[PDB]
Amino acid sequence: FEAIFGTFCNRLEWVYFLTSGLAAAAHAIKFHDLNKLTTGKMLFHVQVP
Amino acid sequence: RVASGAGLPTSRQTTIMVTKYSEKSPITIPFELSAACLTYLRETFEGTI
Repeated sequence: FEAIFGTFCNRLEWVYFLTSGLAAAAHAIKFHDLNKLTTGKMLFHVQVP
Repeated sequence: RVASGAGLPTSRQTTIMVTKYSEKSPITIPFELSAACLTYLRETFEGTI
């Protein structure tokens, strides 16, 4: 005679980016056309006193 | 037909029933679509412009 007592489920720890301290170092941007982008560039022009 | 003379040999028959058969001639032409075309046609993206 076999009895199956119960089925239990593991409660995983859901973690999100913006809730973490590492998110402070990151400016978070959502931009759907990223698949098109090849290389995003920023260029500065400075004059020394 | 024309009514003939005294006893000249002329045709008896009216309404000959010759039969015609159809001649077949199929025509063919291909048109093509690419995988990218189908991807951007049906699997529309809720993304940007």
